[PDB]
Amino acid sequence: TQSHYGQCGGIGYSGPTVCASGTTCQVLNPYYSQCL
Ligand SMILES: *O[C@H]1O[C@H](CO)[C@@H](O)[C@H](O)[C@@H]1O
Ligand SMILES: *O[C@H]1O[C@H](CO)[C@@H](O)[C@H](O)[C@@H]1O
Repeated sequence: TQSHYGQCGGIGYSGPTVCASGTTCQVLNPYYSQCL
């Protein structure tokens, strides 16, 4: 999983695709998505 405020889904993204065990993968823009 990702950390808090980290990335979980973007066009230029390769890190953890799931958000922190206390954070949620909420999409931002069609090129960026982060963990809250
Ligand atoms: O995925 C989330 O939890 C993991 C541990 O269970 C961490 O490795 C990760 O970075 C996230 O916080
Ligand atoms: O979650 C923490 O680690 C991530 C990298 O795996 C970062 O993107 C994030 O901002 C935190 O530093």
